[PDB]
Amino acid sequence: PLGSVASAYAALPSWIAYEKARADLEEAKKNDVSPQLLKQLTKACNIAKSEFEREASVQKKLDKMAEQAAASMYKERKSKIVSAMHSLLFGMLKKLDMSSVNTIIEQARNGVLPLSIIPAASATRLIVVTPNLEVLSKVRQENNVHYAGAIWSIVEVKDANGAQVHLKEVTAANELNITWPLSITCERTT
Amino acid sequence: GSKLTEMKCTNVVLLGLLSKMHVESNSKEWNYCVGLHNEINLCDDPDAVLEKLLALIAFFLSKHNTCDLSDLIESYFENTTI
Amino acid sequence: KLTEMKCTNVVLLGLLSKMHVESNSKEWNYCVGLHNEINLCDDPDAVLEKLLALIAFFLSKHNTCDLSDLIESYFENTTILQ
Repeated sequence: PLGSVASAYAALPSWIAYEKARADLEEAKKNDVSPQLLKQLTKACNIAKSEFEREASVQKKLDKMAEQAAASMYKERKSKIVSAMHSLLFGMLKKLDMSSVNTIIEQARNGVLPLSIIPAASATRLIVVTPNLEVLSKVRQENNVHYAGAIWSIVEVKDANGAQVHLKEVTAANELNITWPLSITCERTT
Repeated sequence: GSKLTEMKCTNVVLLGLLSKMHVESNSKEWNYCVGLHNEINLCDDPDAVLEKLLALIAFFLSKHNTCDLSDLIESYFENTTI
Repeated sequence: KLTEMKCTNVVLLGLLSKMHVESNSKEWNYCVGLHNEINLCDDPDAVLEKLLALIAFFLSKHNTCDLSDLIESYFENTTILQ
């Protein structure tokens, strides 16, 4: 019955309605039921038949549309497409004119940006890069870092050589002696 | 505040950019990105949207060489043609 | 009756299929409506607003849907986004 159709699973709801209507009419004929009940059952069958045919053509339209769509995509971004999105993105960020957006962008321009932004752990983990003593002073507020509108508690601080660094020890007189930039490992105060 | 759709449209461009940066290779990182983007689009509190947008921008910022990023900001943010 | 896309966006067709949008004519025509309006827009801001509406629709059906390919395809097919 549904052996020639493309998808018997897709065709099933409309086919059952038609088959059930066809079966009622066949039982009505065999049981020689009233001409009135026969006229009702014939109409129900005509309705279900035309619904089955309507859904069958809709299915053919959707399959053809997808077949054509797949045939045209198969053709397949640009440094240009990425460049167009970069232009849009930075243009919109400036147009927003929000101090926290301006802060994050100015920090990145001066090398204050994340090395890593690791989620989950029920507490987001940020490794921030601080290229000098002045910029480090702006972001670090004691045992906390103020970045991306949030406050992060300091876990660890490292040299550009990966060596452990004590923040108390990073001072004006020491700046020449420290291998910059510093990596501040911190966790979101959540 | 009134710039809620502006922040939501920025978020869409960010996710599009992140997708082109092959973050998909890292499932944990990808779900964090997609998560933030989807949450932004379903949120009507501007304060909460900005917080999440700031998290997405930061993630985006991390996926760049410091040197190229400075040039990108100078070109497209500092000297925008919009 | 279901409306056709002027310039079929393959990825859009894929989401309509994945989320069985054909079942609801009102929903399909809203989606195809947004797509056709995107192709006639003179403004990137207006295009993004329409893309944000398509995203809002798919996220209303699946809160965690990864729609990054939809965003990519629009940047790749719409001259205004270039």
